[PDB]
Order: sequence, then C-alpha cells, then structure tokens
Amino acid sequence: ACGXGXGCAKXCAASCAAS
Repeated sequence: ACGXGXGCAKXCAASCAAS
C-alpha cells in the first residue's frame, strides 16, 4: 500500500495495481 500524495510512484509501483 502506498497512499497516493505527491512521492507516490505511478503505474505498478503504488498507483496502478499491476495484476
């Protein structure tokens, strides 16, 4: 779990849920 924010990476890093 990331929590969004800025620092929050995109794609399958924290934002997107790489299935």
